[PDB]
Formats: sequence, structure tokens, C-alpha cells
Amino acid sequence: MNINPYFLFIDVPIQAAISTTFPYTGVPPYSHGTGTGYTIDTVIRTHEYSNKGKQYISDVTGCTMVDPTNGPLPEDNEPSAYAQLDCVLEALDRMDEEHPGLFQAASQNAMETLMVTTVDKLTQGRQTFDWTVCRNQPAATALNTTITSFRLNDLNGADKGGLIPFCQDIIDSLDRPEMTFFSVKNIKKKLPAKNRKGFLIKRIPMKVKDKITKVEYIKRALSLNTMTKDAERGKLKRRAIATAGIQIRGFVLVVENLAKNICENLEQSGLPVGGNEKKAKLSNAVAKMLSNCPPGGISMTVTGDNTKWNECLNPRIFLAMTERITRDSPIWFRDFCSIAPVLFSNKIARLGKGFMITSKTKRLKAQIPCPDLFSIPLERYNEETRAKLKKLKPFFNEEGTASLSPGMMMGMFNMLSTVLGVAALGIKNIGNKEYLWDGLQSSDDFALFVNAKDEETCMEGINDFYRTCKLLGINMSKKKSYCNETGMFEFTSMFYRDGFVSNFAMELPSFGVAGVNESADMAIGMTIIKNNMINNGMGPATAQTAIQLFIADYRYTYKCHRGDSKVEGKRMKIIKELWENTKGRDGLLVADGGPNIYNLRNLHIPEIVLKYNLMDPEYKGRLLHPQNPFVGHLSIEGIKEADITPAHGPVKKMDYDAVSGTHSWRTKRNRSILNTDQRNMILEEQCYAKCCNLFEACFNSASYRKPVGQHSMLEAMAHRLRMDARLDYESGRMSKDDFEKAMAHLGEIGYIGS
Amino acid sequence: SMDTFITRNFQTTIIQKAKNTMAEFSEDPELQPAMLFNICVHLEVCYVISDMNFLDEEGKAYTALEGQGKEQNLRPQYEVIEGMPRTI
Amino acid sequence: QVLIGDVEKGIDFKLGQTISRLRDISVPAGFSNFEGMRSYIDNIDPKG
RNA sequence: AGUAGUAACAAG
Repeated sequence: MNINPYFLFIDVPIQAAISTTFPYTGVPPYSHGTGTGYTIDTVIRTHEYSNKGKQYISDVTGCTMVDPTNGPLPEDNEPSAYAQLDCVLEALDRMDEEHPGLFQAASQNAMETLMVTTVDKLTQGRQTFDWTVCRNQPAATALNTTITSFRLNDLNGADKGGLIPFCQDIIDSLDRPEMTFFSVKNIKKKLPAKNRKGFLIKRIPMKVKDKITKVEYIKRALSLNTMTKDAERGKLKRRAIATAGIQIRGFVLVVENLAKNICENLEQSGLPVGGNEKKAKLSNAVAKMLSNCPPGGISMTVTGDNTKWNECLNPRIFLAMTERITRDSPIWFRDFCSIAPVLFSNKIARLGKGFMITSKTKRLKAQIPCPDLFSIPLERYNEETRAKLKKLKPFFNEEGTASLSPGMMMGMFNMLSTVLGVAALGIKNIGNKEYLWDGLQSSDDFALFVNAKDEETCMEGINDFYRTCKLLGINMSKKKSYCNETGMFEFTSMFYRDGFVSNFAMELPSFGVAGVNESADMAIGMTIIKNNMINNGMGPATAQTAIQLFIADYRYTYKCHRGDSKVEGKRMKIIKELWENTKGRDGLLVADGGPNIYNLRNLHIPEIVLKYNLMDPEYKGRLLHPQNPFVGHLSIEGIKEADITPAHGPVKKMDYDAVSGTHSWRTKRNRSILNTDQRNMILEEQCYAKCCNLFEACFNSASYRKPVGQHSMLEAMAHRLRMDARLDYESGRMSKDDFEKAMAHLGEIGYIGS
Repeated sequence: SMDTFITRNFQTTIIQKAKNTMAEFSEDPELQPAMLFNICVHLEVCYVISDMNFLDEEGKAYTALEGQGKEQNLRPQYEVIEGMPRTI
Repeated sequence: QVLIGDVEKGIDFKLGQTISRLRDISVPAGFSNFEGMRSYIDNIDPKG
């Protein structure tokens, strides 16, 4: 007898056992080495889908620009970027009819939010390309290095506080004949080594000042950084992704805010809605279309997938969308919304690390950077690369970057691209034919419901929808899309079968130890179980086993096994002592070798709170010591927020409830790079930290409420301490001598700041 | 010329503190000098009331001399809240 | 006379040479400049 | 060798 795991589907419907088809206990695919191969692929493909359009040279950058918009209509089923402005405008006009005042309402709200928006908003982004160091850094770092560098070129709009005057500096910087900026360069010191090559290269990075020309700067400001996407699921081959600079982020923020306002009021938008709100919305939309089916007719659902979504979508179309959406808006705001699409229309792709050439005979390898990509004859590259570089040539720039006018490699217009998709859904019918279409749209994902007399007429509607999309630069995948009579479909990996079914496997990797700290991870771990019981059909038996598995993983991860266990370990040695020294062992946390007392009913109660009344007052005093040295300067984000990484989707932040204690620690910053002395970079970090801590010493609210003011930090700190001093002396908290010393010190500070 | 007037008659400290408080109320000094004067005068008058009026260790009101070091007299009788940034 | 005798503070957002030129070459095929694109989108009915 | 898999690691 030979077992066949697919035989389950004889007894259970595929949707009812869809979790078993997700191999999310397996290792997700990782890329090795360069992403240049994949980035060059994107540059070539993106141009292949627009090559029949207008080709010209940019008189700003000298870059090769391709414009497929209003180009010739396609004559095949290949990815088309030849979107017709007229049809886009007609799609948006039909949306405006169905949603009267929505475009002006959305534009007003977005504009009013922008007038209230401060520069610090740009720190809420993820990894950002820093044009000053030509590397990716956090949003807050890239913003700072831009603001500080902008000061060297008489651009102080950031100091005003609002986003608008900073964004004014960003577009005005493109006119500066030269740009001086703070960059980083490393000093090389050759040391001895116990290896084949015999020696070592110890690098010491230091802050420098660097000057670049207007054209050179414009190219940097228009540039995207490219890397390969790691740990992406359900795909055999890797793909290139892109990161934009800090300059464009302010403009994108407003355009996405505008699109969000529209999307919120669109009945067929799956964005920005998420989780249970999405499910309800989709379930309602399915129930509507089912009841509104002609009697004797048939309702059919297209499980829709789009192909080359980003490759084919065009910034020039988004520029038109912003124009048509902001119709009744002040010229300044229309001009503001126009910039993000315009910067994308003239964007340049950085091509990554380049290709590695090797001698198998001599056992030698070398990295050929992008600038030097054509420094060797193309016969010395493999067949795939030789072909790529030949097709890259026309779009290649001397400095190892590529021109990429068409496509949306960076993404970032998920809502506006959704608005465009909902526009297509909004057409419903062509030529008064005997069918009606509607659906749901979440970025590149769609479900199309088609109502008609027979399935033959339904197919005509699907064919008309297919064709209508091509006119907006949207390409339905015939390979990955399929159709059936309404009752079942898939949408953004959610599976419908007379209702949405649970897909437990999608959430499985999130059950692991989060990797924040032993305190947060306990709350997170228990909350994940609690939430999967509520949302993803995890029964009590599985929920309880999850508690066990989590504690097993936690104990091995944080080397904190039960005090009565005989497990060897440096921590375990002290855990074993703590176990013996403690009377109320029920009160000990699992991290202190204590017992697990979590069950289904108490998953939502912080472990310290559960065990508090069972704790020894010496243990409780140590555990919760108000001035313990393991908890540093806590931010409001620090205590509540934690980045949780799902199998499928972007890295989202989740809230957890945990009491602040000696387990609420933080790992040292990743300043552990081989043969690198970070002493200069660390001092810079410590300098900002010193200034911010001392500011928080004077203004205790700073941690909680955002401090406001266009005046100097020092001016604010001095005025506060001057009042502190005077009112400490006139109250009798401070002595006459101390007051004189204080006011003397403050006099010197008062001089330094003017 | 109105801008030239306010420059000569008033002090460099008074002008700045007025222009900075006008900026906090989102008003432009270089375009609306009507407000610039009224704030400058109001600040000048505020500083006239405060200037050289100090309080000694017994809490009595004395006046100092333009020259006496800022080490001797530490406690002005008045706190000039006008002119300071909103949040201060 | 000036003291005895409040303007509406319109939001200031000016486009420089470089960004304006970048916007002019960011228009779909058919338009000479951005002004032509803005007018078309504003004025023409694309019905049918 | 091997891991691995459109490109790397097998120290720098």
C-alpha cells in the first residue's frame, strides 16, 4: 500500500484543506551574490514593452527616454505599456460620475493634511536611498544627511518645520549649479593575516565634504538603488526590487494620501482596507453580485492575476491621473502633486554590484563594477549576460547606471495604481452588450464578477475587460488567471468557497520567536496564538500545542530552560541557583527558568501581571528595578510596537502588552563589521544621542509628545534651565552659591549660542 | 521707504525677536511692515518696564547701572514673556 | 499714513528651471509641453 | 569537495 497525500482531496475540498498546499515550514528562497543580472532584466523588459513608443534624449540628464503612452495599440497578447490618455481620462470621468465630489473632497483633505504635515513625517518610511553616501540607510538618517548637506548650499527650508518649504528646497536644489554634501570615505591600513593572500585591509570610515555638479546631482536625485528580493514565497526565480531617494518621499506621501481618500470611498477597492474589514467588504460584494444575477442567467468569477504590473504602468499616466483628480484645486497643490510622477518619468536605475569574473584554473575571482561592465569584451561573459548587456547598451550611462523612463520599478503608487484598476472595473460594459462586469482591486490583484445570460456571453465581457485594461497599461495574466461560475475564487491569497476559508499555513512563520527581546517576544508569541484562534480557525487543541511549541522554541532560543531541568548553560547555572534560592517559583518568569502557566483563557495577560502576586518581593524588586541598566531610553514606539514579518506581504508593525523590566533589554547596534573601525560613525551616533538625552533631561514630555518650535534646541534648553534655576533658588530647593554657579554657567552658554 | 525706517530707529535684537514672532504667526515682515512696527514698539515698551529693575536677597526693588556686570544682579523684577518663542 | 490706513497669505510653491523642464519632457506623446497637457485634461471630453 | 542553483559561499 502506497500513501498519496493528494488523496485527502477526495474526502476534503481543496479550499477546505488549502493550508496543506502552503509549504511554509520550508526555507524561503534567498539570493546569493549580485542583483545586476535581475536589475538589467527589468531595464530590458520594461523597454521591450514600450520600444514601439517615442524614443528621445533628455536635454536635462542626456539619458535615453522611451514614451509608450498614446503609442501604437498592441497587435499581440505580450505585455503592453501603450496606454491611451483618452481612455484613462474616460475611465476617471466615469468614476467621477459614479462618485460626485470625491475627486475634489480627496484633493481638499490631502491638501489640508499637507499644510499641517511637518518634515519629521518623512522618518516614518523604511530603508531609503541616501544620495550623499550612494547606499540605503534608514529614512530618519537619509533625511538628516539631506537636511545637514542642504545647509551647505543655503537651503534652510527644513528649519521652518512644515513639509512644503522642505519640498520647495528639494525642487530648488535641482537648479543649484553645484552641490556640496557630507559623504563618508574610509582610510585603508594594510595589516598581516594568517591566510593564502598573506595580508589584510583594515578600513576606517570618516565623514568628509564632497562637491558634485548640477547634472551629476540631478542624476543622483532621480536615481533608484536596486537589490534582489530575499525570502519571497511561491516563486522559482528571483526578481529585482528598487528603493527611491528621500527627495521624492514627501511628494509620494501626498499623492498616496490623495489616492487613499479616493480608494476609501470606492466600493471595489481592497486597499487601504485590510484583514477582517477586507474579508467583510469582499463577502458583501460577492453576496450582492449573487442576488443581482439575472434569473436564467449565470454569474462567473475571474480569479485575476496581472503580469508585468510595475513594468507596464507609466509615470506619465499617473501625472495625468494627478492632473485630472486635482481639477478644482489651487495651482500650487496641482503643481505639488505633479512632481512625484515627473521625478519617476525621468528616473535612473542603479545596476547594483556588477558581475564577478573568475579563473577556475588559477582559482581567482574579481568583481567588475557597473561603470567597468563594458571594460572587457562581451565574449568573456556567459550567453545570458552577453545578451542582456547588448540590449542594455542604448539605456546604459557612463557612470554604471541605466535610464528607466517607463515602468514603476520602485512601486510606491499602490493606491493610485489601484484607483486606475478600479477605473477599469468601473466601465462595467462595452457597446451595450448583454453582460455586466464589476469586481475587487488590491494593487495588481483583482477578482472580476461577470453577469450574463450564458457563459459564452460572460467570456465576451471578460475578453472586453481584458482589452479595456490594455488601454490603461494593465496586462491580465492569461497563464495565472482562470474563471468559474460564482461560488469560489482566490483574492490576495484569501480563498473563497461559499465564504472565506481559513488558511493557517500563511500565518505559521509568525508563530516563531519574534526576536525583539525575551519580554516582548513572550507577549507577541501568546498574542499571535490568541489572534490565530480568533481569525485563522486555530482550534483549542492546536492553540494549546502552539503554547508548548512556542515555550520549547523560547527556552532553546533564550537559553532559559526550567530551573529543575539538568540542562548545561552559563545562564542555566544562575537559573538553577535562582530556582533553589526562590520560595514562590510559580512567580518566576519562563526567562528566569520559571514554569509556564499560560493557557487559552489568559493569553492576553502580561506574564509579569499573571505571576505578580506569586512572586518573592526580593525577585519582584530586582525584576522591576526602576533604574535597572538593561532598559535604555524608551520611546512610546519602544514599549508597544514591534516589526512582525509575515510569510506573504510587507513587514508590518504589531502592538504587544508587556511590563517594562530587566528582560525588556535591547541588543547592541550592528557595529560589528569585519576589518572595519566604526569609531567615527559611532561618535556621530553618540553625539546626537547625548544632545537628545540632555534635551529629554530638561523637557520630560519630549519622549511622549513631539516637541514643537523653529528655534534652536539650545535656546529651548537654556530658557528652561534658567527658569528651573531661578524658581529652585526662590523656592529654597537650590542654595545661594549653587544659584550663582548656575547663572554664571548659563551666562557662558548664553554667549556661546549668539 | 518703511523697511529703512524700522531698521534705523529700533534695535537689532528688537527687530529679530519681532520678525521671529511674526514668522510663528505665519506673517511676512518684508511684505506687511504695518505689523512689524506695532510688535517692535510693544516689545521696546515691554523691555523699558523690565530694564534695570532687579530684586535683591531681601526681595526689595533696586535699579542697576548700564556697566555693572551680569554677575552682581541675577534676578530681574519682571519676566519678559513677550518676544519669546510660543512654546518657551 | 501707513500705520493708520491684512492680505490673504496664498501658499508659496514655485517650480524652478530644471523641474519645469523635467515636467515638460514628462508629458505623453502628442503634447509640446506640460501647459498643453494640463489644458487638454482640463478642457477636452474623452467620451467614446 | 560540497552546499547550493541563473550566483555565490567554501573566512577577510
